Amino acid sequence: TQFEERHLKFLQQLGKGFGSVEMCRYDPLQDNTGEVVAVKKLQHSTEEHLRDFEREIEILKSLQHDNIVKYKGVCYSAGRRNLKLIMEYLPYGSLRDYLQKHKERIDHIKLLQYTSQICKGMEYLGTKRYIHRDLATRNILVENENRVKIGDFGLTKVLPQDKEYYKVSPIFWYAPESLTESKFSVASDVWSFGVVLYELFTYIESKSPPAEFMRMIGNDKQGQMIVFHLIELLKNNGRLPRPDGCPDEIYMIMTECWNNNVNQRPSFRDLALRVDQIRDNM
Ligand SMILES: Cc1ccc(Cl)cc1-c1c(C(N)=O)cc(-c2ccnc(Nc3ccc(N4CCN(C)CC4)cc3)n2)n1C
Repeated sequence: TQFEERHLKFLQQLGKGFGSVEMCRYDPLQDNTGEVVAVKKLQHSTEEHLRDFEREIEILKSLQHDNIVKYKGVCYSAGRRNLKLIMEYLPYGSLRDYLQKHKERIDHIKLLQYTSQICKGMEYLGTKRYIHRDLATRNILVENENRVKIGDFGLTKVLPQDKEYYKVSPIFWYAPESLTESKFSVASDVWSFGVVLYELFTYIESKSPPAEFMRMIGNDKQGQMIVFHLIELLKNNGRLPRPDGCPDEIYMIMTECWNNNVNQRPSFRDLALRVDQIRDNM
């Protein structure tokens, strides 16, 4: 849980954005062995960036579930004047990258297994009153061809005790009330989950949510005019189309997640049971 900087050895850069993640080996016996881990760092520790990184760490440390990336600890580097987060290393990277690269390692059985696993991770988040706010396949990590886990808790908020929403952008995954009122909730996570289910069945092909919504809106639109047209389109029932080859019953689940009426969206528990019944009945 506390990792010494002198024993954390660099293996590979894994991603860069606010921060970056590297693969490292933790080798305290200095003999070229040790566990392989993923290390997240800031790229600026301001009063605010660091408070928020600390909150992200506390959030991840508080979670223990099969479909959530495992917290391992922190490293206080630069002679204890910097902070890095230590997580397990998942070899196949983001689900967005994995689907696009390994397009037939993957069939609909695997897609519905990943869908189930994401729903169960989100059920677990709900028990802690955590709203993820950035559910997308870029933020889901692949352990192996049968197991994915939710990552990136950088945007996650904790519901106040007496409220069912938090008022606070990946606009093409946002629910309409998040666009118009900055309101996030379990129900807006279910809206974003419907977009993740759409991303899975497009296999990450010109079919991405930004590409398809910009085609609907007008490809030439720029700046706030995009947001104005995306809000007006969503409020009057404009939706992403059914992906090629997607079963109607899986499109129905996306459609029900994308309800403008916040209280009529299904829960993650409803979704996991429905998806697993679909899996078990085929
Ligand atoms: C995915 C990602 C993109 C950009 C940035 Cl800044 C960070 C991350 C990220 C996060 C995160 N968002 O907190 C967590 C991780 C993470 C955690 C545990 N394991 C891994 N494994 C992993 C990550 C990426 C890969 N790649 C596989 C394909 N090549 C093209 C790119 C890198 C392979 C393995 N990543 N990553 C890479």
